Amino acid sequence: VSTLIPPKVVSSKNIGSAPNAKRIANVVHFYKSLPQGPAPAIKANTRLARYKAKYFDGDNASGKPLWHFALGIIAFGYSMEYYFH
Amino acid sequence: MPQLVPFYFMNQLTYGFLLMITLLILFSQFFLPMILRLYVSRLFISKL
Repeated sequence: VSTLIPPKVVSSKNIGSAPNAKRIANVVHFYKSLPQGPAPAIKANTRLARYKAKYFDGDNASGKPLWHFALGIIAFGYSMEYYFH
Repeated sequence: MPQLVPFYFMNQLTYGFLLMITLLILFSQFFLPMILRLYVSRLFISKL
């Protein structure tokens, strides 16, 4: 007898599976995606964007800024020692 | 000890408690939520 009409009806496979949710996510995310992100920090300029760039970038974490930062406070109180003495 | 007996106890202490209130607000509204951006961003990346 005469075949039923379901095989030629589709209209809820688009909620029917899980990658639909991911699809509607990644059509927004990827379509308006940039090839590369914006920045790993770069502001501190006054001849100190260089200080941050050399020391406090993702390029390295090394003891050089620590030494520098320590020395600033040492220079304050060391001069003040002779202001107190 | 002169470092425990100035006459400036309340003066110092005023500037001290001011630093605490400043930092509390500073963390709470600014710096803690920028770490929470890392958390939430990771969970969105987890979803994708």
